[PDB]
Amino acid sequence: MNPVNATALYISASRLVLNYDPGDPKAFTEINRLLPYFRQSLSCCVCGHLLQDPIAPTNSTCQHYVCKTCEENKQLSILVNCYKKLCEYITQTTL
Amino acid sequence: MNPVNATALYISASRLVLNYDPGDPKAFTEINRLLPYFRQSLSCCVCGHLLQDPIAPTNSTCQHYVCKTCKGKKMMMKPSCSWCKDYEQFEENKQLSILVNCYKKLCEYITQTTL
Amino acid sequence: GASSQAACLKQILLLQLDLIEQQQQQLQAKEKEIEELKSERDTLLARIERM
Amino acid sequence: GASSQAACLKQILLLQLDLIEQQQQQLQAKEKEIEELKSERDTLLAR
Ligand SMILES: [Zn+2]
Ligand SMILES: [Zn+2]
Ligand SMILES: [Zn+2]
Ligand SMILES: [Zn+2]
Repeated sequence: MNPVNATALYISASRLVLNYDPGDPKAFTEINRLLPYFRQSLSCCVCGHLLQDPIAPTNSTCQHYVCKTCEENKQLSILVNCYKKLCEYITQTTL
Repeated sequence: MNPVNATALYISASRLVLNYDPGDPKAFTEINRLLPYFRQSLSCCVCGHLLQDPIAPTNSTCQHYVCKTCKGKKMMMKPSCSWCKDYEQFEENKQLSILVNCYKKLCEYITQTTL
Repeated sequence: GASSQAACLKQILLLQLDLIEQQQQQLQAKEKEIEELKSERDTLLARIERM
Repeated sequence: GASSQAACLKQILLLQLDLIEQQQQQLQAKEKEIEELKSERDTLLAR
């Protein structure tokens, strides 16, 4: 079972950062509003922190994901890495 | 029906182009040899041109595509494919359009890294 | 130089994003068709029960 | 400066590439799950 919330939020966030329009005085606050929700979508249901080694149910669409330390889902892993690199690029450039 | 070959080849080509090592005497030839098949997967069967308004068969998974302005015309490969006969069967394919644009931008990058 | 290259990477990146999106929509379609076929299958099973 | 941005964008591009690949393989798996329930449903209709 793939994660819809996570991928959707990654698309929104990446689209927001990479299309940052220098001229829209409202863009930065938008990115700032969307970023914590994207962060929430990839967090561990035990830790609270960002998923270390994601594991997901296959029978439902629970949207509930836990660490291996706490059925491995590759999409969730790639998305965690995506979050990390997007954060890295956000830190590197100024919006 | 989505383009399976086209996405596979896009992944291969993009991975080879993005990990490009000029210190590797083998990488350049690998890219040059994988690359004509990737353009083929996004070529039109009437034109030979890059798929303009991609219309992809839902009829089968033979994966032969034509432009929207190329409906009803004879396909290029002979002997002709048996599955793509029905021209009333294909619909517009969004994934293909995205992949065509991907190819064009990828080439735009390749000409820059070569020169 | 690096401006045209990075500005090229940004565009190919956004395009890749659009692809990921369209694939997600396809996956959702597959999920709905599978679940529909599954409930339909389960109700077609009850046909054996009425012998 | 812009070369750090480029070196980063390359990496995120590769990452998205991996994501696209996984989604492809999953779409294929679900295609198999459909074809199976389709053949199964058909043979059950025949029965
Ligand atoms: Zn945890
Ligand atoms: Zn749950
Ligand atoms: Zn054509
Ligand atoms: Zn054909």
